[PDB]
Amino acid sequence: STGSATTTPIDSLDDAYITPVQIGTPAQTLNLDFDTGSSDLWVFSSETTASEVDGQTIYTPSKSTTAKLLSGATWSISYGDGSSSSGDVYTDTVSVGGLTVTGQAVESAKKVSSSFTEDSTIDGLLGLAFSTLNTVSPTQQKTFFDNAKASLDSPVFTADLGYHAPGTYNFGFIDTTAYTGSITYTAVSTKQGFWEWTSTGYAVGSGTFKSTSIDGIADTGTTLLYLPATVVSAYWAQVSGAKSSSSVGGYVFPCSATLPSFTFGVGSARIVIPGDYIDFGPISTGSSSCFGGIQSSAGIGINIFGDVALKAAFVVFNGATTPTLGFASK
Ligand SMILES: CC[C@](C)(CN)N1CCOCC1
Ligand SMILES: CC[C@](C)(CN)N1CCOCC1
Repeated sequence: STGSATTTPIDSLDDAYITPVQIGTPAQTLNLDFDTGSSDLWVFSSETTASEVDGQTIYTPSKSTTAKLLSGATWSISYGDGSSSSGDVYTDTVSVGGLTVTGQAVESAKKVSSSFTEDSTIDGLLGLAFSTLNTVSPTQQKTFFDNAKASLDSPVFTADLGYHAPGTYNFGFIDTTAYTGSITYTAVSTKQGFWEWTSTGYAVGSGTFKSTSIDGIADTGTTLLYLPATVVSAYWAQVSGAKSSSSVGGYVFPCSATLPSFTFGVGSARIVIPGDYIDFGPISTGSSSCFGGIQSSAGIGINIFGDVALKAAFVVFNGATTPTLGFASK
């Protein structure tokens, strides 16, 4: 089997991407944030505290003839931005772009933090990291990918995120028309439950490539690119007027600037992030100070190749017995 679904930026800054997902019988279609940095499939639901729902589409298990309460199972997640959610668990039929999994754990939110409530466009998350990070207790549950894997033509999914445009998540096959050149594969460590890999270095604009190992995770659920302070300083040093602002919480730059590209290494290959991808617009409405798309990971404990980086590439998440990551230009 295979599946193919279009993923769409939620706003004009590509803050996140939503992908339609069919849950239950008859289908209830929710727009989920596919997140390769977490491993829970959780949704706004009929059980969510009413005051904590603000425009989201909800999953109503009682209207699904295939939904079954997973007795005694609860979940609770606290992401790395203070946001959180928790609730109970059903198993139900879940389909993505024509690919169907029966008995998928669907985590129904009883509570969500304000940061999720405010995102009216995101009806939940579909985690695509390793199932070892799944928060369901007392019996940990598998991701959609993990459940689908054996049935797939090939045990892979790919992320093809667009810049200010729709893109594609494919399951079970590589679309060889969706990228240029070849795919460079690189080793993955699953020890932290992430798609964790090591970049071979970077360049700023037309500058010389610096060979240096940078460990990090491929995370479709993070907006920006978080890298070591040395790397980030080197980048923003090339932008007149750029500075790290403690009050804003990162590097800012004059909105009138044209940004340099940023290149990262994948083995001997190179992925170029165009400068425009690194512009996340005014810090507040009407401001001429703009927020940078490359930020320091110093306060995080891990480097994160989020959407800023990933949308510059065609990315293969290879779930073979020994997982690997593939990157191609596009
Ligand atoms: C998780 C909440 C958060 C960070 C903030 N409301 N969203 C912002 C929009 O893009 C998805 C993530
Ligand atoms: C991801 C960047 C983010 C959170 C997008 N809403 N902002 C931060 C503040 O300056 C403008 C950009």
